Amino acid sequence: LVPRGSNPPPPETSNPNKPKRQTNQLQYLLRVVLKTLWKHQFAWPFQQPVDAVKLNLPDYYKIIKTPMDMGTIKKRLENNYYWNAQECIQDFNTMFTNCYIYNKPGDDIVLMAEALEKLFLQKINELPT
Ligand SMILES: CCN1C(=O)c2cccc3c(S(=O)(=O)NCC4CCN(C(C)=O)CC4)ccc1c23
Repeated sequence: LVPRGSNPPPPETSNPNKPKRQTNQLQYLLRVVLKTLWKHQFAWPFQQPVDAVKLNLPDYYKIIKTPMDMGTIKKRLENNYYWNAQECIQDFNTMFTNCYIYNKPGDDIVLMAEALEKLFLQKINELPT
């Protein structure tokens, strides 16, 4: 009588068909950018996939078609899922914009996302060659 929602499987984090191509920029994204964002005071709501049921967001996956979270990004970096830094940056962008899409501009969670995004853009300015 009250819809409670339901969760998808989490996004894929490995691509076994792809060669292991390590780069300085991807190393930096894992060891500096991701780690720095992870430890920020506002990071915790973004560290794992949204649980629409336990968070009482029963329409979350109706609205958000491409979910993304920092735990998924961390695994993708660890597993060498990304071909380049741009792909990883795109996933951070998807994570922040999903928050802006689902929520209202004045919401606390949006202030948190904006702060993380500003820090992320600062850290991406410091990427290696
Ligand atoms: C980032 C994924 N995400 C959402 O988009 C979202 C919307 C509404 C609540 C919520 C939550 S939540 O844990 O239910 N509420 C987040 C609040 C919890 C209270 N706050 C703090 C700093 O202690 C502000 C952030 C987690 C992750 C979410 C959301």
